[PDB]
Amino acid sequence: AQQERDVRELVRGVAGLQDEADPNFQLALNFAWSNFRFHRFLDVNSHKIEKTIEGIYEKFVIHSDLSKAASWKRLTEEFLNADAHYSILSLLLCLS
Amino acid sequence: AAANLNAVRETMDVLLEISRILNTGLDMETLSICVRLCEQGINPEALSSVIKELRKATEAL
Repeated sequence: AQQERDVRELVRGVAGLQDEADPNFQLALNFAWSNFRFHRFLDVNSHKIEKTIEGIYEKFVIHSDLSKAASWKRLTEEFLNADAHYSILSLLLCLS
Repeated sequence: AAANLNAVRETMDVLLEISRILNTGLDMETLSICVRLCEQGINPEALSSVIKELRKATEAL
């Protein structure tokens, strides 16, 4: 129920279509849902996400961006304490 | 209690900063949408796919 509202807001927000009575709104929505229901990915692997996070930290350190490395480690450590943790992180990694 | 909304406020702000370091382009409003969808079990790679195409075809409109 709130899912359906969320997907509509996602379309409005990301695609910039604020008028649900625009045929382009409904076309974007049908596409979003059809995309969501076409199961085609493996489930999120937490260990692989953790390796990537730690890889981002190394890259910051390698380039001597100390205030970004310390921030990166601090934020991800804090977040990873209270499955959805890794799903959220995977999405952000995919949008990087 | 009233102490759960400040907790959620703290995590959402951690997440937005993580999102900014990664340069995802998300605002706090759409980031909150994404969190709820992930918690409800939408596949994150499906959601990434949807978001990237809804962007690819809006500057084009």
